Formats: sequence, structure tokens, C-alpha cells
Amino acid sequence: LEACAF
Amino acid sequence: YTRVVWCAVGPEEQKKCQQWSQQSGQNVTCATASTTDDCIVLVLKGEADALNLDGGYIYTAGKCGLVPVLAENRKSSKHSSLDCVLRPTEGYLAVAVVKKANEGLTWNSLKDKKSCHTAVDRTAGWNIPMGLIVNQTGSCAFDEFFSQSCAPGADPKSRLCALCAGDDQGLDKCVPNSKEKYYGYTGAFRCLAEDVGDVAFVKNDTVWENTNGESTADWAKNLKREDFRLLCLDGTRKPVTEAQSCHLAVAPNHAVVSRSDRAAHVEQVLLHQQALFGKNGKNCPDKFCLFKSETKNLLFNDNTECLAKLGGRPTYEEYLGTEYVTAIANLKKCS
Ligand SMILES: *[C@@H]1O[C@H](CO)[C@@H](O[C@@H]2O[C@H](CO)[C@@H](O)[C@H](O)[C@H]2NC(C)=O)[C@H](O)[C@H]1NC(C)=O
Ligand SMILES: *[C@@H]1O[C@H](CO)[C@@H](O[C@@H]2O[C@H](CO)[C@@H](O)[C@H](O)[C@H]2NC(C)=O)[C@H](O)[C@H]1NC(C)=O
Ligand SMILES: Cc1cccc(Nc2ccccc2C(=O)O)c1C
Ligand SMILES: *[C@@H]1O[C@H](CO)[C@@H](O)[C@H](O)[C@H]1NC(C)=O
Ligand SMILES: [Fe+3]
Ligand SMILES: [Zn+2]
Ligand SMILES: [Zn+2]
Repeated sequence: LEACAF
Repeated sequence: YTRVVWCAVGPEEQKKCQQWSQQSGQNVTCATASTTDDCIVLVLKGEADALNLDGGYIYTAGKCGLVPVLAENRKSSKHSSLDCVLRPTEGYLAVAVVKKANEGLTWNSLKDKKSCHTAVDRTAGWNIPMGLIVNQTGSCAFDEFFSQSCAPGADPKSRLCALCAGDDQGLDKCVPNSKEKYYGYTGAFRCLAEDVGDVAFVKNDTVWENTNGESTADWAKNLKREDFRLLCLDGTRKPVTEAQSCHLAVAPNHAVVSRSDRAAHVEQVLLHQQALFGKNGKNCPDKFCLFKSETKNLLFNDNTECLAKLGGRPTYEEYLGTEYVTAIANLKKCS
């Protein structure tokens, strides 16, 4: 539930 | 207006995209990548504008700032005077499908069986059933639950790829694009139909569309719907006519996403492209049909009647809905 995976 | 650059996932989508591009007189052009994740990265870099995504990939793209633009809308169950483009979407039923002749198998005896999934990170093929399984088993070791699987996008030397078949030449085993023989709804269903797996996680429509002559494809042309059963969460098995009372979840329909700064323009172009090439489009079937690909579901699902406007300018969380988002969030804690 946090940041962009890239 | 600008051109819209569509992102095609693998070479068979790239071919369909190139035909669309030619017919649209380059109003749409094509970028291609090997996986949906790589297409999402092209879109984030501004090297492609848009592509249509399963809800699990919408979650990936939405955490990175891309937004839903239009949703697939298939034939409505109930009557509606509303035009397709304005009809609210209804979500599709994620189901677990087995052979009728595999008589002992239920939801409660899936441990150590062989499974066929559309791909890692997709709704019906992965997030819903693995989320349920992690929950029920109280264990994050979902890579050890089934004895072997085909789950495109997993490590190709792992048990989660052991059943994948790759392309014509047996190259690209387990890649999450249509070159993998068992990729996507139709590939995971073929993986069951051929008894490579004991269970396929797909959606209710897949079973109907590939049985009783609804597909002329060679692996499907002779399949009979009566030879399949659904697995219900209560541990019963039902005929595939009972999916409304024996599904794992209701999934949000696949939808087009783009960068937020390009959404309005992507939306306008798409509405015009489907007026030409969509179902009863002015130039379909005569010149090009955006929503056909001989069952292969390339760019869009073949059962799509139109791309529909979304109500409420939803964010990706609004579109996916709070329960689904939380289910994904929980499952991703395992990785
Ligand atoms: C399961 O999916 C099938 C295939 O989409 C649905 O059956 C279709 O329903 C539409 C809308 O009523 C009919 O007009 C089509 O002719 C049907 N297709 C076929 C091949 O029979 C079915 O309704 C879905 N079941 C549930 C519970 O949603
Ligand atoms: C797996 O279980 C988790 C943990 O209970 C579920 O997450 C909850 O979902 C409900 C219903 O939407 C929420 O109100 C809770 O707030 C959530 N709990 C937590 C701890 O985040 C999740 O839905 C389950 N996965 C499924 C059904 O696939
Ligand atoms: C709570 C709830 C119930 C039904 C659908 C949703 N969300 C959706 C929003 C847009 C498109 C589809 C859906 C869906 O789940 O079908 C929600 C949040
Ligand atoms: C391409 O887009 C232009 C600009 O909107 C429009 O005039 C034309 O009708 C479009 N043609 C096709 C074939 O999509
Ligand atoms: Fe899906
Ligand atoms: Zn339900
Ligand atoms: Zn909102």
C-alpha cells in the first residue's frame, strides 16, 4: 500500500 | 489532436495494433513491449499513451499515477435502453474451473494439485484465488501451495511455471504475453481443457466462449460445457450455468489507462475509433474490427461490446473499489 513499483 | 500511441503486449498484439494503425490512417500508432509491466513503464515515460488492462495491472499502473479512462462493457445481462457507451459496467465473475471427470476435487482439496492461471498479478487468474488461499491457509508461501502451475510472469525455473509451454518452438516459457500457449483467460482454460492442470482460474465468460462450438479453435472446437464444473467457496461443485452462485469474486472490468495529462485526448480518440471499428462500427467487419482477434483477446477482450465512459471521474482506487484494493494490498504483503 505504498509507492510505484518502478 | 494528436496521434495516440497504443502499447501492445507481445508480437501478436503488435500485429493487430499495426493493422489498427493503418486503418485509422495513423491516428493511432503502436509501441510494443514484452510484458504488461513494461508497457506500463513505456506509458509512464511518455513513450506510449495508453493500453487496456486487467484490474490487477490497473492497481500497478494506478500506484504509479496512471488513471482509468474508459472501461470494457460486454453484453449486458439485464435490459437497458442506454447506449453501450453510457451503460454502467457490471464486473465479471472470477471462477475456479475443473473437469467434471476429476470427481474428488473441490475448493478444499486444491492443495498439491496442478493449477492454470491467466498470469501473476491479474484479477481472476491470481489476485482473487491466491489472496483467498493465503488467507485461508494463514501462510504467504503461495508458491508452495499447488504442486506445479502455469502462472505466466513467475520465475520460469520455479514450480509456478512448470506447466507453462512457451511458443510454437517452446521458447518464451511462462512469459506473460500471448506467445505463451497457456497465457491469459483462453490459455489458462486450454491448460485445463488439455488436462495439463487440474484447475483453471479464469472468468465465467471464458468457459462459455470456448465450449459447445462457440470457439472453432482446434483445442476448443470439440469441448463440451457439461464436462466442466465450477468450484464454490463452500466446497461444493456446480455446473458452469451456476456461476452467479458459485464464483470467487466479482472483478472490475478491464479498462484503458493513460497518464493523467493524456486521458482526455485518449478518451476522445478512442470514442471515435470505436465508432469506426467497434461492434457495428462503420468499418467493422468490412475493414477492421477492434474487438475481434479470433478468441485470442488481443488489445481488448473479444467479448467487448464497447468501451464505456466511467461515472464520477474515478481514481484508480474508486474504479477498482475499496475491497479489491485492500485484498491486493494484503496479498502483496507476501512478496
Ligand atoms: C457467463 O458467461 C456467459 C458468456 O458471456 C454468459 O452467457 C451469455 O449471456 C449473454 C447475456 O445474456 C447472452 O446474450 C449470450 O448469448 C450468452 N453467451 C453464451 C455463449 O451462451 C452468462 O450469462 C454468464 N453467466 C453469469 C452468471 O453471468
Ligand atoms: C484476506 O484477508 C484480509 C485480512 O482480513 C482481507 O482484508 C480485509 O478486507 C475487509 C473487507 O473488504 C476490510 O474491511 C478489512 O479492513 C481488511 N482487513 C485488513 C487487515 O486489511 C482481504 O479482503 C482478504 N482477501 C481476499 C478475500 O481475497
Ligand atoms: C463498493 C463497490 C461495489 C461495486 C463496485 C465497486 N467498484 C467498481 C467501480 C468501477 C468499476 C467497477 C467496479 C466493480 O467492482 O465492478 C465498489 C467500490
Ligand atoms: C483521424 O483523425 C482526424 C482528426 O480528428 C479525423 O479528421 C479523421 O476522421 C480520423 N481518421 C480515421 C480514419 O481514424
Ligand atoms: Fe481480468
Ligand atoms: Zn458474489
Ligand atoms: Zn471520486
